[PDB]
Amino acid sequence: PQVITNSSSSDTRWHEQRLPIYLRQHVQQSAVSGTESALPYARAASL
Amino acid sequence: ADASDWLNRLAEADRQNSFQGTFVYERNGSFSTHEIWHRVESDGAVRERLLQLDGARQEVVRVDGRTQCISGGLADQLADAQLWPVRKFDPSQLASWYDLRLVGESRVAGRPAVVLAVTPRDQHRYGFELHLDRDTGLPLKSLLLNEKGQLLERFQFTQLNTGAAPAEDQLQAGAECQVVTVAWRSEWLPPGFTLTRSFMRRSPVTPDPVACLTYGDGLARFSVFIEPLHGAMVGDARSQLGPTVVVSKRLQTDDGGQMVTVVGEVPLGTAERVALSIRPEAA
Ligand SMILES: [Ca+2]
Repeated sequence: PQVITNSSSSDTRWHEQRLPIYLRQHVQQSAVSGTESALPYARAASL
Repeated sequence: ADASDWLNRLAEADRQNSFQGTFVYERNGSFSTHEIWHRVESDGAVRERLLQLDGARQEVVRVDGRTQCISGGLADQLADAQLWPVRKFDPSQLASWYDLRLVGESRVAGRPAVVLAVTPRDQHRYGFELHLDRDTGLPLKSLLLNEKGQLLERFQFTQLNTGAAPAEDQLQAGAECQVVTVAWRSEWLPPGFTLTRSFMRRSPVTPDPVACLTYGDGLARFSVFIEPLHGAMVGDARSQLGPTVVVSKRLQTDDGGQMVTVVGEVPLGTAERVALSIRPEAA
């Protein structure tokens, strides 16, 4: 979501294109990991 | 431990009860409501359907742990390979990493419950307040708490009809539900975290391979991503979405540097320490 860091040749722009995707991947993956819980699903749905 | 007994009970509740219910999931910036239909078949297999009730019609159907179908919005970042369920919830070893204690009684969704505190034995993970249904052992309410005891997320049933098996019509999905080793390691993990998956993906923006590692302690999970920098001087980054932290740290290497991103439902410090500890495998 809101990517945060500043002023050292490391644009948020570089991070912006990546971080949200990686975040989504972790959450979604947790959702389909086979756990009996509805909670990982809920987290993924919240995105 | 009676607390251990409750956890054991929670662990098998899924296979011993058929039910329907509605629940809320809330975190900073998100409030959503969902429906669940769960039937234990005559052979003991679990068939379950989850449906988002507000906003878009997100949905998943699972049959004995496998995802039968899943809405697009829930799976855009999953390759079919990733469709594996790594594991079954096992509470047996959880006591090593968390202190389990019954702390009271409550009433949730009109049902009596016992309150189980799941307290971290260290600073590397988050605790839970679990309200377990007396009749079935199902989790009526789950609160994820940070170090300061602050609420990171709320999962709570508003209505739960137990015993009763959902009809076949209810288990059926809508059309929105779509029918469906890496050379890196961590030199530090918090106690009880273990590698659950390892795979390669492509960078979202360049042709580069990105290494993916997933770790879990039985309750919490974090994922690690290692992406080549090709000599770019990119600095660190941080984010948070409810209980999920994101930390990115540059790793100096002999191959142009790498960006190491750690994402998970763990404290910021833990993610940061892990990110700093990722190393390439050596010849
Ligand atoms: Ca189970």
